[PDB]
Amino acid sequence: RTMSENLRRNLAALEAKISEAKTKKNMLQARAKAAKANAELQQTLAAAAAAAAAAA
Amino acid sequence: GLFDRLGRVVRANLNDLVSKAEDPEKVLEQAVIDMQEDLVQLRQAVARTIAEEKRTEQRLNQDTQEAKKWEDRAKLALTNGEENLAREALARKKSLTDTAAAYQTQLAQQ
Amino acid sequence: GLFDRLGRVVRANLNDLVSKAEDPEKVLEQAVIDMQEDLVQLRQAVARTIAEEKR
Repeated sequence: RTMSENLRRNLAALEAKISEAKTKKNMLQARAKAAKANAELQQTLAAAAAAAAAAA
Repeated sequence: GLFDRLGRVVRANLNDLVSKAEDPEKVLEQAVIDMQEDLVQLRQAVARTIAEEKRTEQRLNQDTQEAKKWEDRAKLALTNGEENLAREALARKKSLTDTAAAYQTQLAQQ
Repeated sequence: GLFDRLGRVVRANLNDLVSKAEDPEKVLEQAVIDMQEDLVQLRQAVARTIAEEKR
């Protein structure tokens, strides 16, 4: 009964950090979609400037 | 370097040799075709970034109102004297106020 | 780039080669047919959005 107190605290400390992890997951998955959309845009502007149709 | 200078000579001849293959009548309308479809590609990519500015503003409005729920529950715990449970609610709140500050920074930049 | 410049040359020849296959007499009435049925497709899609404002 001195062990079950230790385990019973360790069990609650785990679920506390699952809750934090799950809130951060949402914010990170948002940032990864935004960054990937901007990468495709900046690649499009480069290829346009490389064709330079207005110089021809 | 000497081999830079030779390189720039031989590279310039080849570029001139192409330039006199360009028929003004055919290439001048193809250039406008290319420049038009470039705008079709660009407009798709822009709209795809607008969709996400719209979408982070929703997430911000959830996590500001979800943190109010956990603040109210912490006060309810302290009026019931259950101070160990009040700490748990405050830990849930802090993680929400820290991520909401990231959405504010992201959204103003977008 | 050099291969952009070659590409725009070879692409422009092919587009001109098509352009002189277009008979003015046949294509000029087909263009109006296409533009008419485009309106039939468009009107169906619009009405389908009106149904939901109503709803």
